[PDB]
Amino acid sequence: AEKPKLHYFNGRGRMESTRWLLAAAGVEFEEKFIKSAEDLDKLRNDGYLMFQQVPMVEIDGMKLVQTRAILNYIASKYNLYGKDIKERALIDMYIEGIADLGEMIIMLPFCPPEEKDAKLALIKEKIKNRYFPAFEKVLKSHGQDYLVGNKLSRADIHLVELLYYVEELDSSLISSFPLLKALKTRISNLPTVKKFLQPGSPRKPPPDEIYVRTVYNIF
Amino acid sequence: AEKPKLHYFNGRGRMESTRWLLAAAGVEFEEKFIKSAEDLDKLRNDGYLMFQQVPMVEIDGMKLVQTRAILNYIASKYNLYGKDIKERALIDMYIEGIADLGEMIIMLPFCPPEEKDAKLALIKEKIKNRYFPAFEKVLKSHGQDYLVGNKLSRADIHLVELLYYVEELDSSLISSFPLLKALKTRISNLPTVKKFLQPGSPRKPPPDEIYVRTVYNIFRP
Ligand SMILES: CCCCC[C@@H](O)[C@H](CCO)SC[C@H](NC(=O)CC[C@H](N)C(=O)O)C(=O)NCC(=O)O
Ligand SMILES: CCCCC[C@@H](O)[C@H](CCO)SC[C@H](NC(=O)CC[C@H](N)C(=O)O)C(=O)NCC(=O)O
Repeated sequence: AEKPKLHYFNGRGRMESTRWLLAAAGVEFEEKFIKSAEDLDKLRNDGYLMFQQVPMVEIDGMKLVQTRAILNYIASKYNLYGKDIKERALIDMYIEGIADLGEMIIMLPFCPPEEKDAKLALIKEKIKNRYFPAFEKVLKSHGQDYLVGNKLSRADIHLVELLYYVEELDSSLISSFPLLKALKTRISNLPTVKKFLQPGSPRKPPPDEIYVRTVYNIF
Repeated sequence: AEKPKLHYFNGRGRMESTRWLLAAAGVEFEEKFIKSAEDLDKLRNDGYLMFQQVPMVEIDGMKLVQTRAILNYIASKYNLYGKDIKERALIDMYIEGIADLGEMIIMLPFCPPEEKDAKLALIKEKIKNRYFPAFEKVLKSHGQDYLVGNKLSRADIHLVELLYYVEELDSSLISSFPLLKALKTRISNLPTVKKFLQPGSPRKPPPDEIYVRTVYNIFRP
């Protein structure tokens, strides 16, 4: 077949987790960047977008929208979705906690300027008091190098992706969390991810002033 | 061994689609309702809520939190998740569209009133202009009884659950969507679903104000 093709803005938002997972699985993909309202509306009007939204990924002859469906397909295709129904329960429960947190980080650059610090202090507090404790607790309990099933899954992938973003927000958050740190290093050391973490990869930077109003100059 | 046990408020919210899906799967379940902040703190303190949130469903020895984790497990356990990876992808695409709308419906009672008008307009707009046309098209695309793979999946149950909510909201929205009506009727007349739709089932009423103040009082005493 073809390379998976990613339709999105040139930036992180809702496509980034997929860029990570495909690169983490060692899958070359191509990107067709949505640069204007007109790129979006051509996709909408050509019938590529079931709910009129992106992300969309053309992969194995399907036009897949919705981040979770995109990810679930990719996870399952490349065996990063565990080996049984109980591992997937654990994995889903984990990655849904991550996606809740991660959702707040995606929306942060869109709330009104005057609300930004409030939300950031809220996020930070949720990191320190809810999400990091929960994930440390998981690694602490079983002692293993991976979150689930003692081998690599999408949950380690999505978790570390998020540890990077949290490092960007404030780097003292992971400090009381030894095992989160350790996980970040080990997974960052995997050939596929190491590669994706180097300069020139399809990995995207934080949202900046350009990307933010670009995104508005559509909605 | 035992029946699944649902730990939620006494009402729809984030637990309702699990009630439909287990019902649709023909699975009897018990419900333990959270009435007070104390009930919530007992669950948290027992270490039973991984993110300190509910829904929580005790099922097959596990304590599952996160709606989608719960639903995927049930879905997969009772063969309501399609037969292969590509079917799963259509099911997920379809139900995440439903989830997006459902999220707006779930939050709508905890708006300030100044926001409630617009929010309610937005919900109708999207039902009319995005979601119903999207699923109608799918049904037209293949002419079959079911959304995916021509057998009952979780996608028909979540979508029909939605059609019941849109009817309560405004019964004229579905009028221009004959294929959506047809599905609603056929799914409602499957034994497990028929049973759940009858009066006196665990199916829950629309949120009212006793529900809204119950939830406020539990999280903000
Ligand atoms: C608040 C200002 C704009 C914010 C837009 C953000 O949602 C994101 C921008 C950052 O990348 S992404 C663009 C959006 N997509 C979705 O919301 C998909 C959600 C689905 N649940 C998913 O996970 O796939 C979009 O295409 N919107 C057209 C529209 O709604 O008509
Ligand atoms: C003050 C107003 C409260 C509104 C709460 C609403 O979100 C919902 C009400 C619908 O009945 S439900 C209670 C909420 N649960 C989740 O948000 C789970 C989300 C997860 N992504 C899921 O899908 O499972 C909750 O437990 N909140 C405590 C907290 O997070 O600390």
